[PDB]
Amino acid sequence: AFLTVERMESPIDSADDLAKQTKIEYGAVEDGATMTFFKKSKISTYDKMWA
Amino acid sequence: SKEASALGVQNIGGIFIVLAAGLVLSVFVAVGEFL
Repeated sequence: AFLTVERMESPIDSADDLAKQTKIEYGAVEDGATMTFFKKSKISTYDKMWA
Repeated sequence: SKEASALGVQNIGGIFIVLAAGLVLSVFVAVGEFL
């Protein structure tokens, strides 16, 4: 179980892998052209990022 | 996503009871073996 927990998460966590996971915290300037493209322009993983 | 919990006493507690029951049954049947 420990090994599956540590391996199901993506160690390289490239782009879309960050959307599904929630353990790692992430963010940027609030509405500083970062999530302005994410509130609109619905893209699946980008929509998860906006959410 | 938080599941890194070991097999603690809550996870496994009845093993002590079953081993104690086995021990007491073993001695209770061994004392009658001599008779």
